[PDB]
Amino acid sequence: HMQEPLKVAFVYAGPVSDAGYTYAHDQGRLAMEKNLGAKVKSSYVENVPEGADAERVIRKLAADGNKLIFTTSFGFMNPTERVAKAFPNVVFEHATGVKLAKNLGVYESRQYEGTYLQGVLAAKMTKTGVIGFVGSFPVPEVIRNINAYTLGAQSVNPKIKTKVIWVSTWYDPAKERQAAETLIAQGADVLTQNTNSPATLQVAQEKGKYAFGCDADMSKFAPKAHLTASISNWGDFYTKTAQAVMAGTWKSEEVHWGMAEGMVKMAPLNAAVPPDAAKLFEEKKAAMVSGKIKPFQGPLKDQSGAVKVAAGSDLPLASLKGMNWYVQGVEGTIPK
Ligand SMILES: Nc1nc2[nH]cnc2c(=O)[nH]1
Ligand code: EMC
Repeated sequence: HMQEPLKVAFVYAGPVSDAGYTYAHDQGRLAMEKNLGAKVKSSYVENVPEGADAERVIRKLAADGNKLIFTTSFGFMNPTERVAKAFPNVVFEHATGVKLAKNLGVYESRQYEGTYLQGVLAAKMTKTGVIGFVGSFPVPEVIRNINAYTLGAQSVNPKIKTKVIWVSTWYDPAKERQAAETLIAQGADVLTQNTNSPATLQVAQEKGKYAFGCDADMSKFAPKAHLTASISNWGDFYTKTAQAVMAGTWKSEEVHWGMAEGMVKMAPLNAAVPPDAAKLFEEKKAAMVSGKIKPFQGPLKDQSGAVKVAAGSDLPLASLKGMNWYVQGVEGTIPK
């Protein structure tokens, strides 16, 4: 019945005060601490850059006696794989990665389920017929979200166009704000983002447009603009993983949880959403949870007109994992 506390560390690419992505991972850590109490001792490091700095931070946490380390950014993938080889008695969990080892697992959300529902609402609320996406880097997570936003919108209005702008960072509130201003200048009036700040929401509110929270309810930053949010609940996953390491049941695997598992939840609808739109949103949400609809159910074509998925089929897990193609109706912004 007696066992020393499990030392668990979290490595963040951003600040806990982003009120988005890192905030939600850190709420997951705090949920793990509440659920497991004295059986776990957690620590975290914020604002860890990619490459040599990340490797040095992850090594130091492994050297300090942490037995379970979560690296919560795509950009920590190669540093995590190198430190895992050097620390074969430490369990490593890497968010959104594709590299596994005996002591390295990977985990991610199916947030694109929520992004699909956002696109349904964006189609109902847009006046220009142009929706906007602030992207970080063209990795499969982000391209799945761009496509899911577009397909969700197209389920309501097949003529919808999605304009994408890239900021080449996950988190920079000044760059995110400039990117949101550019999308609105180029005719987008309902915005979503894969970056980590509420900057896009604040710009939407200032310009009288709409946007969506990402990873947390961001309505306090922009009560008029915030239609809803795709909330990320990491707490149950972090709890289960820490429990597995303590109990000796942990094994390397690829974990993907969505709305059915409670990792992805939608915030309440803005009062501006009319009853016809709200009703459709609740019906599609129920269908998403039950698996009666899937964001990448066929038929799908890419932007060259190639068939990716036939009607009555679903996109295979391999194509989801490596997604680097766009559906018809996705375009870039004019640069400068
Ligand atoms: N959404 C998202 N935000 C991040 N911020 C830093 N790394 C990531 C990542 O992998 N995904
Ligand atoms: C739109 C993906 Hg946070």
